[PDB]
Amino acid sequence: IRNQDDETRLYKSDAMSTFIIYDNTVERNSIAGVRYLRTKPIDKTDEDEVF
Amino acid sequence: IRNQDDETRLYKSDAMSTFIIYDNTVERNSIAGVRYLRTKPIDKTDEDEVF
Amino acid sequence: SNNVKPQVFNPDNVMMHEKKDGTLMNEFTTPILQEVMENSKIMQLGKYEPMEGTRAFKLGVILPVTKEFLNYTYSQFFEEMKPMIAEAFYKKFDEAGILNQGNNPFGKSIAQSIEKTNKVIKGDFTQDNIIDLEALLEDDELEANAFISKTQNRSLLRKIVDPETKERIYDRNSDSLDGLPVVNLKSSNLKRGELITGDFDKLIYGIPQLIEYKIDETAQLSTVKNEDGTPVNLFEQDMVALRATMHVALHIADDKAFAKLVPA
Amino acid sequence: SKIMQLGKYEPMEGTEKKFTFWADKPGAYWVGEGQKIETSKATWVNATMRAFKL
Amino acid sequence: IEKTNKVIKGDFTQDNIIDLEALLEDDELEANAFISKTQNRSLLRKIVDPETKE
Amino acid sequence: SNNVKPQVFNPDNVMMHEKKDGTLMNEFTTPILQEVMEN
Amino acid sequence: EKKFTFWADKPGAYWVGEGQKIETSKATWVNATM
Repeated sequence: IRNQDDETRLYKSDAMSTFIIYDNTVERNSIAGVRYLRTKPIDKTDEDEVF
Repeated sequence: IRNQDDETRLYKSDAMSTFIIYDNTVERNSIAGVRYLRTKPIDKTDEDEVF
Repeated sequence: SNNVKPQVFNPDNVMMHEKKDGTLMNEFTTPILQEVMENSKIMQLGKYEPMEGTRAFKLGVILPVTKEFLNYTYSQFFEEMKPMIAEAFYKKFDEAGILNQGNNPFGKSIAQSIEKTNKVIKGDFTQDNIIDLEALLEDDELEANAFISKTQNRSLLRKIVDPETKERIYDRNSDSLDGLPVVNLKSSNLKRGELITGDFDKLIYGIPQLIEYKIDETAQLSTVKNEDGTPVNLFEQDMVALRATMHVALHIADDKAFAKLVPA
Repeated sequence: SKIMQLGKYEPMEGTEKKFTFWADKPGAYWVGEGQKIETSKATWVNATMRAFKL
Repeated sequence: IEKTNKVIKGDFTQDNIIDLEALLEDDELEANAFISKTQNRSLLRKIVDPETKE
Repeated sequence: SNNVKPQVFNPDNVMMHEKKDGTLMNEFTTPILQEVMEN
Repeated sequence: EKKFTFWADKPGAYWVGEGQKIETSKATWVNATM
């Protein structure tokens, strides 16, 4: 990602929360990637499943 | 295959979905090759076994 | 206990691996959704109101499950049931707000608003009755925003054509009548020949608390009696229960913004 | 075959097939502050089909 | 059909054909296709709406 | 039941948000402690 | 106008024998205005 401080930064993405959807052709270009993350606070086992 | 961007590309073809039909003569020239794949939705078990 | 017939509960709401006849659901295939999941109509039509705290009223329910059922018959049960609960809450809240059924605590409803203002049209579905229904709103400077209908009457709507333009007033593909969107209520209370409309921006709702889910393996369910009448104890009768709760709030800003068409 | 034209196919390995569907969905209760939350219940139903030989 | 008695009596007409399709949504189902005998497209070919004249 | 008013308890030890007359305890001004806690 | 809320009851406490039931208690607050 091109950061706010205007620098090219590289960060690892956890496997349990990232995946890629590929083009169906034999070339399998990557069409789109998704990251989905559970926000949770610490005090409560915050009962709703917002991602 | 000659790619759309006009480049010669090489891709491995999956052994469980490819075969070749050879000429019957002792030379066994390859007459024709076939590839067949199971397009599917993921939201359910396959509806019609379509290839 | 030494009863070899499965535990009879009262009410019989507990999910069980073993049927009353002794059949065991081993190797049980997971069910499939024969119908699409329903969505809250008043949350769809009405205007959301940012609300902190609280009028509002608590909805909730508890589902008890036998531990054997959770282990052998259907492990993912609680994870696949949560939408089915949320559906039930949406239907309860819709049935209260729209139809005044299901013991609606708010003292407010569209049905009461219309019964108060007497904004009702007696008649069969005709282009002139659809126009009169809409004019009942435009009389008070309010313009209809949508229609609420029993899906079983599309057979009636397809029979109406504009005798001037000589074309169908009801677009069966868009499911829109006279250009306004029609939402369908699956509830049994809205009869075949009844149609409702209004400026739903005048119908305001709020949600002080989105659904909490707490799963538990240790509480007592005082409301479920064993066969002998003792309360079910989850830890001790080797059992689990899922609790769901939600708070919802309803206000009708202008009770004249709603009108109803009904068979003569 | 007009049945193969109009109907839905189903992959079937054995001579018999089992279907299971939801039937009942839980209710919901308004409860007063601190009132006991009444339970509710889910339900399913089963169906089956078998093959014949031409 | 025999167990439900879901049968309409009468001639091929826009009236009866609409009623026939409506008989399905009376159970919250929508018709998806028709099965007919090619001999009768003669009858289907000669029915027209008197209002929209289509 | 579908009963929609607050549970009366005995003894009255339970704290509640809804007074049984229908008054609802929003906006609540948090009490301030006047005394100092004793050893 | 000014408004105050003060604590008006300390919650009690009990001597509970081993495995005896612990009893409950409540605090309360009082409103004042000027």
